[PDB]
Amino acid sequence: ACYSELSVQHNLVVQGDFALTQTQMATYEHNFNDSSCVSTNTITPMSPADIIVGLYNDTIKLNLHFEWTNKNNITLSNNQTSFTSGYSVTVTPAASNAKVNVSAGGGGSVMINGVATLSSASSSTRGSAAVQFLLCLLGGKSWDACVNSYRNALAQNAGVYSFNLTLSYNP
Ligand SMILES: [Mg+2]
Repeated sequence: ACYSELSVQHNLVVQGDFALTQTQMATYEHNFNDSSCVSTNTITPMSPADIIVGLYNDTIKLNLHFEWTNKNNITLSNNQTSFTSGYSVTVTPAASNAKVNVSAGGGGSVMINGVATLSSASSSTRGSAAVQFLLCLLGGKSWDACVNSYRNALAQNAGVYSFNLTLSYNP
């Protein structure tokens, strides 16, 4: 079993000429150490969802697409506590008509919690949390509201390891 709720924060700076290129990719890694992990544990990379980010009074809408660098489960041997994970994110323009999941208000930067999450929990805990999360998004709720419930469900009796992303775009 593992039990800790761990997170890392990364920054994504959108290029000043994104209006031309209209695509950008970033890649992040992080080594987590959960000192509570005992026995053998399987850490599952949770399938991510695209995020629609709204900037400057939601006049600039961006689509963030996330892909795990290693899509395989992480296997921790007996009392092994540390593991490396990461993901790549691709930034593209969202349709003019897209619903914003995360809004910067009047500014050009947003903090996005839980863009990518791994869990040590069972398939039952993971699937319930993941499904409620996606239904929450489909029901039109904000990313932060949904992700907080999602991380909270995963963190109850298991380890949850989250990537947070700050996105900024200042052309
Ligand atoms: Mg730590």
